[PDB]
This record gives sequence, structure tokens and C-alpha cells, in this order.
Amino acid sequence: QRAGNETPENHPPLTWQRCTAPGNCQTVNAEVVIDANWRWLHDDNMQNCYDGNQWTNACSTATDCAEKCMIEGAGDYLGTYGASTSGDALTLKFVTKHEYGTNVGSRFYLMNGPDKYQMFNLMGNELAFDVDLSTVECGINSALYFVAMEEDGGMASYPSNQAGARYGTGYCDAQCARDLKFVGGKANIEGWKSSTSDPNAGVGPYGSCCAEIDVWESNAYAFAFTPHACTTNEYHVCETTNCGGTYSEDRFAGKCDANGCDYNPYRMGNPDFYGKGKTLDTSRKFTVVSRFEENKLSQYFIQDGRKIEIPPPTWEGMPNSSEITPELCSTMFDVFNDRNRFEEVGGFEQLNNALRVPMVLVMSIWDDHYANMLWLDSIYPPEKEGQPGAARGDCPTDSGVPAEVEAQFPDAQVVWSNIRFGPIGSTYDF
Ligand SMILES: OC[C@H]1O[C@@H](O[C@H]2[C@H](O)[C@@H](O)[C@H](O[C@H]3[C@H](O)[C@@H](O)[C@H](O)O[C@@H]3CO)O[C@@H]2CO)[C@H](O)[C@@H](O)[C@@H]1O
Ligand SMILES: OC[C@H]1O[C@@H](O[C@H]2[C@H](O)[C@@H](O)[C@H](O[C@H]3[C@H](O)[C@@H](O)[C@H](O)O[C@@H]3CO)O[C@@H]2CO)[C@H](O)[C@@H](O)[C@@H]1O
Repeated sequence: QRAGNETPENHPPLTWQRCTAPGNCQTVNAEVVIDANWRWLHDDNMQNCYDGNQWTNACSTATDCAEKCMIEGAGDYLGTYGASTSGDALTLKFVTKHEYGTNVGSRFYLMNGPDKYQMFNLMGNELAFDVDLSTVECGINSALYFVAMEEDGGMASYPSNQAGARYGTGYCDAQCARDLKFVGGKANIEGWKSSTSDPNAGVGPYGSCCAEIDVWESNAYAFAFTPHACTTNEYHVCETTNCGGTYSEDRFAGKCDANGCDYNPYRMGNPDFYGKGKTLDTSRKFTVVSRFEENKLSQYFIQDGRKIEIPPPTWEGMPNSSEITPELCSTMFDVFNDRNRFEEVGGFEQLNNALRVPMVLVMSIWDDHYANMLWLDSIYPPEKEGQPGAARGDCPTDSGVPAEVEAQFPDAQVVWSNIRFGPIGSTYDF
């Protein structure tokens, strides 16, 4: 899909820092871009190629939708989407009201120049960030993660898209982004079915698949550290039958891990470790440094200067430790009562061969129509409960309801900042 010129594209700048050794790094004058699903699509004589949850008569097929339509700069990222950067801090607003619309959650990808998002060599180094989710309530996911999208935006891989990373095209994770309106520069209009609760969404035929490492899926009641690996980690397209994820009737259908191997302290048997008032106090802002080693992913916090280690798990027959190692991913499933995709798609070796694939840093805040963040902040699937693995937070299973938590605390915000990247133990000294 080409680009439309009714709106110029202006990426807020977001400073991060490249480290070499402790108490010494190097800043990074970066910028930021919003995922391409939030912009406007039209044709030459102006009018939507996609209005609301449905496509338009203007469009007819995967191909002629890319040679006919185009995407647009985001207008003012602040007033239209709650987007707002301040030096090193990227604020993101959950519920934003404007003249004639209503943006709901968004996605942002660290850049390198207005043409390229910034690629990331994880395996052997670590990533850290300050985060203030203190008003991110039950049902919202204020997210920070890596998903191997392409460098330029997939523009050379699929030149039907001449917008490229320039306009947030190209998003892919490990659930096959079936919701995107374009994947591999083709429009997902053919057979596009509209959402049943999301007035802005729909699920497409093609999804955008690749690997995903979920350093931080959360809000102030619980967090989760979840990598996910694929039979091919790199960007890649699934086709209807060969699509799994939330968006296809067969979750584990395709080449990827949609569940991956999480570590949620609460889920692992420690209730009182993370929240408002807990050891890790989420009422206040903190530091989450996280590491990448073959067969090991470590993640520690810094609150009020102090190092805070996450508690090892509790239940019998689980590893002694908190680290995401293949002993975990193995054992996790001998008692957590869940389908082991992890071993299916390659086990922790395949993830390590995923830890070496070029990645890009997404920061985000969203609510989830298919499960109301049930899987993150409480007991899910809320079909019995009282088993190992179901309780995953301190939220009642009433919450997360899209419309509802959109009305209860619509000032909710995540605040992303003070990013640090480099070899293991460079970003801090704990
Ligand atoms: O001008 C076009 C409209 O874009 C709106 O953005 C919505 C997008 O249409 C939609 O693709 C995006 O989908 C999100 C979804 O909100 C979220 O629940 C899910 O977790 O991720 C999806 C990824 O596609 O929703 C946004 C939210 O609005 C603008 O907000 C709107 O002003 C504008 O009319
Ligand atoms: O943040 C990026 C992506 O998040 C995805 O959320 C998935 C989580 O990564 C995963 O931990 C969770 O696993 C659930 C599984 O859905 C469910 O079948 C089972 O009962 O509980 C598992 C954990 O115990 O899956 C969610 C999706 O439901 C988004 O799916 C993805 O679109 C987004 O980019």
C-alpha cells in the first residue's frame, strides 16, 4: 500500500541509550512510529478503503487494494492517539477522546531514521527500562517486547508496500497478526470478517508471522515475561488453514508458539510479590533489566535503587529458580495442565535460534476483545479455577471487558522511558 499525502508523518523522537559497561553508556537519538493499523486508508479522490471495522466498495482484492489505496501520516499523535514523548519518556494513553472519533490503545516501534525501525541483537546482551504503570488497571496490557519484523518495513520483501517502516507497516509477532489490514504488502480484505465487539477491528485471511519475545506484558497487578519461538522465527506469512493464534480457530496452527514459555511470578505461586504495596511496588515507577543467554533469560528489578529478585516458583515439580531455562519450559507443563507448544515448535533450542534473530522494540497499551486480559491478570480460563496455572493475577474475572474498563478508568496510561541496551550488566550494576 502506497502512502497518502493528505497527512505528513511526524515521528516523535525517543532517546534511548547504548551501553558498554556499567555507569557508562551512550545515548541514541531515536524517533518513534505508530503501527500502521491506526492510520487512514483511502484512494486518490479521497474516501476510506476501510471505514470502521469494514472495508469499502473502493476496494476489491488483496492486490488491487495495494495499487489503489495508500496510508497516511498520523496527524497529531497527542490529540488523536494519546501519543506523547518527552525526551526519553514515551507516554501512551489508553482512552482518548476527540472531535469525531475514539482511538483505543496503540503500538509504537523504536526507529532508526524515518525509513528504518532499529534492529536489536538480544542474545548475550540485556534490555532495561523505567516503567510507570501505576494507573494501569485490571484488563489493560501495557506491553514492551521484541518481534522480528523486517528492517525497512518489508518494503523490499514485499514492494506492494512503498510506505515501509516510514509508516509503521510490517508488524508481526508469534500469533500471526491476522488483524493487520495489510500483510506482505497485500490487503487482507478478501473474506475480511468484522469484529463482534471491536468497532475498529476485523480478522483477515493472512496473518503476519515471525518470532516474539515478550519482555513485558502487564499492568499494575501482575506482569509476565514470555518468549515465544517459531519453526522459522523470521517474518513469514501464514494462509488461513496455516494460521494459528487468537485470530484463527486453531491456536497452535502454523509454525509458531502463541503461548510460549511465560514466567508470571503470581502464576508461579507468589501472590504478594508484585503490585500496589507489594515487594515490587507497582504504585510507583521502577526499573526492569532483562537478559538473553542461550538456555537462559534473566529479569531483575531495581526499585528505589534496590535490586529486587523475582521469587522462584512454588508448586511441586517445578524448577528451583525464576530464570527462563529449558528445565522450566519442560516441567512447567508436567503440572500446569496446558498444551506444550514450546516442545512442539522446537523447544528452547529453537528459541535460542530465535534469540539470534534481528528484532525490534515495541511499546504498547491495549485491551483484548477475545479474553479481557483474563490470561494475564487472573484465573483463566475461568472454567473451574483452583488449579495450577489458572490463577495468574489478583483481578476478579469480571474485569477486562473492553467497553467496561474503557469506561471505568479511561485516563489509564503507561509511561515508557530511560531505555538501556548493551552487553549483560552494562545498563546497571546489580
Ligand atoms: O482512522 C482510522 C481509525 O484508526 C483507529 O485505530 C484503531 C484501528 O482501526 C485498529 O486497527 C486498532 O486495532 C488494535 C485494537 O485497538 C486492539 O484492541 C488490539 O489489541 O490491537 C489492534 C491492532 O490492530 O485499534 C485502533 C484503536 O482505535 C483510530 O483510533 C481512530 O481514531 C481512527 O478513526
Ligand atoms: O504482547 C504481544 C502479543 O501478546 C499476545 O498475548 C498472548 C500471550 O503472549 C500468551 O502468554 C497467552 O497465553 C495464554 C493462551 O492465550 C491461552 O490459550 C491459555 O489458556 O493461557 C495462556 C497462558 O497461560 O496468549 C495471549 C493471547 O491470548 C497476543 O495474543 C498477541 O496478539 C500480541 O501481539
